[PDB]
Amino acid sequence: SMTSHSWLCDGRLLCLHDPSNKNNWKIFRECWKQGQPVLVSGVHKKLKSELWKPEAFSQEFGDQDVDLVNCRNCAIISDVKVRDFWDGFEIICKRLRSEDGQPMVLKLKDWPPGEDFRDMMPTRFEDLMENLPLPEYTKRDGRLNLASRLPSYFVRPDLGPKMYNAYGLITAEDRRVGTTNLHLDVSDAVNVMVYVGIPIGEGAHDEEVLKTIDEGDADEVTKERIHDHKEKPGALWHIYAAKDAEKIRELLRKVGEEQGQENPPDHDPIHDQSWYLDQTLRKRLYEEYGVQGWAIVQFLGDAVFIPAGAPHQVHNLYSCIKVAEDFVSPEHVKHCFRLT
Ligand SMILES: [Cl-]
Ligand SMILES: [Cl-]
Ligand SMILES: [Cl-]
Ligand SMILES: [Cl-]
Ligand SMILES: [Mn+2]
Repeated sequence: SMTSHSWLCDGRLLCLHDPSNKNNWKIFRECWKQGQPVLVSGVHKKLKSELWKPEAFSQEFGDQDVDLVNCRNCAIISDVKVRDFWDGFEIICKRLRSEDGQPMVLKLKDWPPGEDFRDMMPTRFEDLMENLPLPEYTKRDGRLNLASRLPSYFVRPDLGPKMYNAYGLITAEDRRVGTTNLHLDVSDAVNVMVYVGIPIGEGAHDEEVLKTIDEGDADEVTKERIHDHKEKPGALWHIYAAKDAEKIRELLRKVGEEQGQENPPDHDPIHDQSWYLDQTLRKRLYEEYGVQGWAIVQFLGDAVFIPAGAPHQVHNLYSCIKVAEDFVSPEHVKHCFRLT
């Protein structure tokens, strides 16, 4: 049966099933006020699928100059063509190689650059913005988005959306690496998975993905979306409540010291965006500091809602295209205020 919603993370995460249900706000706002993330499924069924393919981005924009990041060692690959990234998105035989002769796991940095998405891709802009869930919160002029209504005493988000494009992590060693390291944002955000590319050449890579989800602490209902419904999993997230951010900073200062980093007692390991919490570190956070988070698998067409102030990290299972929009809900406006 069609149903309005269900629960993940053993009841701790709301999952809305109909992205355009006009009554979603009633269920959403109860969870959102408590500082929780929310998942909305099915957004891919609302979009023009031909606008979100890697081959179309390579054909239309392939001659632009860009920088990449090597996800395994954070090395910057400077001033290459964006087709050099797109043409290896799914075909492993076409990826840029490290010295060891292995194909690299790459992230496309700051593309489209700054606030230029709308100018560069006006048809993609319209398709996304007209189909975002919880539109009173998420549209630029929504009634419950305070972004355009606040004075300079508040940090306001840039004009969006922002595209996040990166290959999937592959090996057992890659299990400890982030696509996006642990960080927090002073605005709210909605992050939509618009394409998942499952490769070929080294295709048969299905089983290290299951051990990553299992060891990542994914709940039993989330494991059923793979095995029972054959949906395409894109990325494993860990999200922590904003109230737990200082306890996470205490753990990371202790670990940085144990690893011989030489840091002042007040430095901010979350703002530095230098850490990925692997299975060892997530268990230490729980046991030693009493902090529990949310382990979320984002499938094709899932929209993840990330509360302002909430520390979060992302680990791509397969090659992903994500598009995100920032907003300022009244529930979380305290996180962007510049005083006390
Ligand atoms: Cl809060
Ligand atoms: Cl476009
Ligand atoms: Cl709404
Ligand atoms: Cl990062
Ligand atoms: Mn973020």
